[PDB]
This record gives sequence, C-alpha cells and structure tokens, in this order.
Amino acid sequence: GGSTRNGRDSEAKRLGVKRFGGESVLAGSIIVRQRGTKFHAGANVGCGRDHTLFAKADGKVKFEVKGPKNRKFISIEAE
Amino acid sequence: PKIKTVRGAAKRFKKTGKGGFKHKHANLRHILTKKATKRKRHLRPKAMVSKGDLGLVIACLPYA
Amino acid sequence: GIREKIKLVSSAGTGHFYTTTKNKRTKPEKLELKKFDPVVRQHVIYKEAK
Amino acid sequence: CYGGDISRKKKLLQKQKEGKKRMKQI
Amino acid sequence: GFEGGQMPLYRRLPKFGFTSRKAAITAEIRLSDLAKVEGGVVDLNTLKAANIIGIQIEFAKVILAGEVTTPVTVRGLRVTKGARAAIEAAGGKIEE
RNA sequence: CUUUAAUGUUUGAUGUUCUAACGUUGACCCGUAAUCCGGGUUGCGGACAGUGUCUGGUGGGUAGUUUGACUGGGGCGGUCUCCUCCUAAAGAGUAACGGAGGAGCACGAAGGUUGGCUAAUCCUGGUCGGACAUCAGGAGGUUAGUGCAAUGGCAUAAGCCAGCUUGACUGCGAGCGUGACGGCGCGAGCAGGUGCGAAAGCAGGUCAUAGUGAUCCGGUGGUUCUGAAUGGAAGGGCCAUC
RNA sequence: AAUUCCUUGUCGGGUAAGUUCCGACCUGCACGAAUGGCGUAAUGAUGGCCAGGCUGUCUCCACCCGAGACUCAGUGAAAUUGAACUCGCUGUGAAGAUGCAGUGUACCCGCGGCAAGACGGAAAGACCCCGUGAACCUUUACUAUAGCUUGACACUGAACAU
RNA sequence: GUUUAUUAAAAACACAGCACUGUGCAAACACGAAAGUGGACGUAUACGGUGUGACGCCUGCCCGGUGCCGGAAGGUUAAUU
RNA sequence: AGGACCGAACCGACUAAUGUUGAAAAAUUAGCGGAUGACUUGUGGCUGGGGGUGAAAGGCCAAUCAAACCGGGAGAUAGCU
RNA sequence: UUUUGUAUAAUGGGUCAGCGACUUAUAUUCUGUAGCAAGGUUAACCGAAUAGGGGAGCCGAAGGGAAACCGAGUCUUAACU
Repeated sequence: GGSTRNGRDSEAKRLGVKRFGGESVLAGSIIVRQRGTKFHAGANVGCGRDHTLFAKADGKVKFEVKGPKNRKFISIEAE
Repeated sequence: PKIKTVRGAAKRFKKTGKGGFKHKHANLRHILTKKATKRKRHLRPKAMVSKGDLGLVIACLPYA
Repeated sequence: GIREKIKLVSSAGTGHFYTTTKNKRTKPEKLELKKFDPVVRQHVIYKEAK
Repeated sequence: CYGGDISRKKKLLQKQKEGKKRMKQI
Repeated sequence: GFEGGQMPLYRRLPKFGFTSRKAAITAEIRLSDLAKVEGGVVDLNTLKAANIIGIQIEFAKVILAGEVTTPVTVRGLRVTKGARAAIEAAGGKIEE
C-alpha cells in the first residue's frame, strides 16, 4: 500500500476564448507546460515564461491553424 | 462597561477615508533571499482588507 | 543543505548590498560581478562573502 | 473466545502447527 | 476574532505601528471659523478660548475648508497655499 | 622582549597556637521547699561549630499539568506539507486506509546574447581493439536529448559547442488568472542605468510545473522619521536583511 | 510443576473405561539458588486424587407430622403506571407487533395456578469509543519545590608560620 | 495467630531465625518553622531501616549497565571579584 | 511445664439452608474455629483529612474512603443532555 | 424529544391543581421615529428641584503618510505619462 498522495489544481485551461472580448492583456489560454498545445500568432505575442498566453491588444480571440505539421497558433482579430 | 479594543488588532489595522482598514502584507520579515524580487516589490505597498473578512475587523474594533 | 548564503557589498561608499547563495565545497573563488546600485543609480562592482 | 480479529487467531493456529512440527518428527 | 483553531486574521498580519506623540497636540482650524473668533486676530490660543480647537494644542493650520468673506488677520499659524490666497481674498493680513 | 632571583611593597592561601565573641542536653551556687528558664563560680570546646542573604548540586519525599488527529469500534501498523499521471464522466472543479511515483534541491553558470551545430540505434569496411573504445561509409528520422519524478512540451530547436558577458537589474505597472481568506501566478509597457548584435530586437534567472514556514521575538547594516523641560543620547519607527 | 503455549506430551500404576491423580524420562515454548533452591515429622474450617463405612445425592420417588398457600371476620401496604374497547398465524415496517394489511378463531366476568411474552419492574451501567472531563498512582514525562549538602559575606577576634 | 466490618480467611500478613546496612550518644532517625519530645531515663551483646521467613543439606558465575562507597593529580565549572 | 490437649460461658466467621419490597440496611437455624493467651472485656485518656491508623486488604476513622463531615469561594465550569 | 428515518419494542410524563426557562446594567452598531440641522449635545453639579443654570467634554464638518510634514489632495519614486 502507501500508494496515496496527490497534486492539486494547477488550473491550466483555455479561458479567454473564441469571441472573447480580448481586452488589453487577458490570459486567454493559461495552460502550463504549453507552448505546444497552443502558439503565438496575432498581434499578441503571448508566451509567458510558463508558456501562459495573453492578448497584447484589444480584439477578438481567433484560434487558427498554420504551418507545416499542422499546429494551433492562437491569434487575435484586430479592433 | 466600555467595550475594549483587541489591542493586537489596533496595531495591525487603521481606518481610512471610507471605512476600510488596510493591512501590511505577510511575507516581508525574513527568509527574503530565496523569494523573487518582484514578489517583495509587490508586497511593500499597503492593501485594503478583503470583503469577506471585513466583518471581523468591524467586530473587533468598536473604537476604531 | 551545504549551499551557503552570502552578502554582496558595493565597492561604492553606500551601504547597499545584494544577497546570494553558493557552495564552499565546489568553487573556492570569491565572487566578482557588477550590478545596479539604486542609491548611486549606477552599476558598480560587487564582491565579498559573509 | 473468537472476537473476529485476524491476528488474534493466527497466533493460536501458529502455535497449534508449531507443536505438530516437533511432535511429528519425534 | 476567534475562528476555529486557525491562526486569527489580526495575527497573520504584521505590525507596522508607531505613535507620533506630537500628533496629539496639533489641531487644525477651518475657514468657516475665525468669523467667530471675535476680535479680528487669530492665534494658537484665542480660538482655544473660542473652543474650536482644544486646550492642550500648540501647532495649528488653516486649510481651505472654504468660505471666508469678512477680513481677518491670520497670525502665528501655519497655513496652506490655498488658504493663504483665500485669506488674501478677504484682504486679510498674513503676518508671521 | 626575555629566564627570572631579591630586598621595598600589594593583597592571597592553607598550618599552628592563643580567648575575649560564640556553644555546652559537664559540675557546683542562688533565684527556689523547682531536672523548665535566668544570673553567678567553674570545666571543656572555640573563632571551629550554628543561624541569615545570595549560590551550585541533589530531590517523585511533595505539588501543578501535558501525553495529537484521520481511523471502516478503539489499540497496534500506517499516513499528516509539497509536485506529476490515473480514478475525474472531452470547461473548471470533484472523495476514499483508491492505483502509480517524486521533492525538503542543483547552478555564477547549467544565467544573458550573438554566431554555429544535429541525435539514438543498426549494418559494412578498418591497427592492437573484442558483442560494446575511437575512424569512414550507408541506412534510419528524434525510436535521442533536457542537472532530477511524471505528464505537456521542444527542429525558429527549450537539444549540444563556442565568443563576449552580468537583465539572476532598481523604481512602477494597464490588465487579468486563481483562491473563503492569509496569498499565490502572468504580463505588455514606462523611468533609470547595464550586456549582446552591424542593425532590427532580445534579457526583470534557469523548458514548463515540486525544491517549503504565517505572526511574534530578536541580531546586523542603512535611514534626521520620532527623541516624555530644551540639546543629545537610550530605545522605537522605516528600508534592507539573518 | 501454582511455571508446559503446542498438550488429552510420551511410558508405567490405579478404573469395565482416568483431559484430574501418583510415578519417571528431559524436547526446561518462558524453573534456579535470600523478589532464596531442594528436602521436611508435626500443624491446616487450605488445593487435588483414592478407599472402607454410611446414607433419598440418584435410578424414582412415596407416605405422614407441623408453619405458610386456600375459605371466613377485622386492620391493611409496595415497585409500577401516556392513554386502552389489551387475540393467533402470514407479511410489511426503525429491519424481533395486542395496535398496520390479509386471514383464522373468539358469549360477559371472577378464583386457584404455571411463568413463554408484554424488548416485564428494579440500578440513567460493571462493559466500548468519545469529552482538548476529574481523580488518584508510577517513573530517566516537563517546570517547580520541602529537605539534604556546596561556596561567598555577615555574627567573627589576636599572634605566628611556611 | 491476623486481615478485605457489609460477597474474598488464603498458597496473603505476621513470626522466631538469618543477612545486609546506618548510628559513639546532644546518637541514626522520626514529629515539629522553632522550642522541645519520642529513640531512651537506653549506648554497638544497644537502636533504626531493608530483604528473606523454623529446622536440615546448601547459598554458583558476571561490577559492563544503575546506585551506593572510596579516591588531594587533571577537564569542566555558580555565587563573589 | 506449654502462643499444650477435648470442650461450655466468652471472642470469632468456614459450609448450607432460608431470608432478598426480610424479624434484621449482614441476621436467623444446624454444624464449625480459638478458648492460659500474638487472649477477652468495662471504664477514661491521646493521635485529624493529602493527615491519622494500618500482623498491609488501599483497609478503617460515626451505616460513605484511590482521600471524611459541615460551612465559604459558589449561580465553579459543562464544545454535553 | 432526538434523528437520514419512529405506532415503534428509542428517551420522557400516573393524573389534576399551583410555581417554573431569553432578563438586568454600561457600552457599540444598524433599523424605525421625533427634535435641530452644518452644526448636534450635555455629563458631574448649583437649584424655589422632571424647570433653569453648567459646552469641561463628546460627535460630525478633509483627508493622505510609519512620521515629521503636507494638504483638495497626498503617499509611493531620482520622476510620474
């Protein structure tokens, strides 16, 4: 036995999403250990040190698909 | 007779212009070297007490 | 564990100091590096243990 | 008595067997 | 202030106190006064006889609380710039 | 300085004797037709003993208490915080003495940046040298690698090597995220000054998540803030910190 | 064996048959020499086992004599008690029914009786966990402490000596 | 012989005997802030405490652990200066 | 001669029967043990509640003892009923 | 009554009549109401006494800052866009 024990939250999930207001610098998609589950693309650079994403300007969130080998690349419609 | 202020509370709170109380942050007293600089820089400024805890400070300091 | 804690005194006459950590078992050499000094508002060399 | 505890019983059966290991070979 | 055996909110938070002592003896006036000072000359006292300040006090300040009309001679008080111009609007003397 | 002898001297230790302090539950006298007590004569003892204040040791002889929770009844065993995966039902979250495993750090470079680099494994040739050292060649395409457990990551490489380096900076920070709270997490940008690059631009620590401690109490360093009649000091504040 | 768990240890005696008894072996789970070892005539309202005698202990109860119980006269209580117009079986149900459903039986009420029930009456436990409950008791639980000792100064002096 | 009066009379307690150990007398010790008193109007053939428990044959080995006892060097040490 | 012997009064308490809202808040009936002694008893005396006393069971101290009875702190406190 | 749950075979009451459980004081906050309103208010006490006197004081009218200080601003900072 002794196989108990557990971690906790580490909330890691999309938050700012789709037609999100995308105000200023909200943490749209906060997934930990990311920079792979999603990527930079639009006016936002995102890329927190722990791969947290965030808007860099007001606008719609986008979720695209881009370069070779598919991938995700979150971006932002400008406004 | 007169209600007595919980003197520990008197030394840890101070009413402002609209019935708030503010309080100095925790984690600013020792073992500082292992903490990030940014954290400490965000702990120095005073901060107002939380909405959910305000009723306690209200109930502890009648003469606040 | 083993790794030590250390002061970083400014060469400048002001009393400012950074704080740091390093082993005694590993590298003997005492630290030398410049860093910004707020009282002087200028980068200046820092060294020393204790 | 029986009580229902597990270790409280296997000690007894252990004694009962441990004697038989001697008494057999003798 | 009790809340289970959890360490209480007025104990988690570090002390930052320091009474000034001096602060106890520095009351401040408002411009709506000294139309009532009577005699036309304000002082660290006088008002103290007008009971708009208190007895123990030494230092005092004017502060622009607003509305002064009749001329008044400020004297022996520290005063804010807005209050200074305010007393000037009354044509009030402002001596040190 | 020096090894230090001596007469000047300073105060100290034990040792002997002396008696006038002090003891006498030795003897006689009286108070007194009285074994208490006191005075008197006298024997012994003696500055020892005993009592006081302070002080080290010893002390269940006596006293006041403490001796955890979860718990498949309690005891015993076992765990108690922190990270990763499952259970967990395609938002988040979600329990069990449910299934697997880790941490109480490591590093001034394993940090910054500029330029450059491409793995394992397998096959054949080839000196000692072989199943497996280094070489060449071909397949193979990340089946490799990351300071460390496990997921998510990673070719613009976050993987490896080198040049120069201290941004592992100081003062703030629109916003959010996450919590009952105490808090924790992200972050453009701005101001100072600093490093790489020709320049664009990058850097407010490590690929990411574990590597931890509230308040009180104090110790150090800076600080005209306060300084109980004034002036200083004493602490106390304040920033930095153990 | 007052010690032996396994144990109804193995062998002998005693009994028609002996988990106890008496005798011996040693494989003494875990006897042992002043928290004494091994012996012991006498002594025991002591522990266990045997035998003669004797008996209603028993197979198996039987009859009789006295005091109660029973009937009559006079006094006359008690534990208990929500209220009752207070049945059996089968089943459901807070999970072991006089009360509910279904079914069966059952004219109204005493007296002597017997104790299966009314989770019958009597002790708000003698057991268990809990309570940051008390009590006492133990020790190398913590902090004190009476007492016993330690040294300084005080009551406390004089000469002399290395 | 004695014990749990009011569920336990014993294989418990006591005992003479043995041993250790303390105490030289103003004893050790005990009751007491102290005075005093018991010990005892007694004195090591006496008195306290502890263990064992007539008599008979006996009473093994270990002083590391714990206490007690005996040690004039040394290390460490409070009050005071 | 004797903590000798059998056994009444005298003290004791082993067995069984009753009794169990009893006659009795510990007794009766039939037996049993000690009975010249470490006996039995009348009368007064003293030891005091964290103390007494104890041929030691944690027993006994006014029908109650792992800390008596009465009064005071006292409306102790009670996360419990 | 207590429980997830009781005709429960879970606790409590034999019945009737009486007594029997959210108060008192000083503070503090909110609400309701009435008085005056940028001001509101008296406390001890004097007193022909529920009058009247008594503004010492309390509260509101300006805050920010640890603090000096500053003040419709202020603190933070060499400095705020």
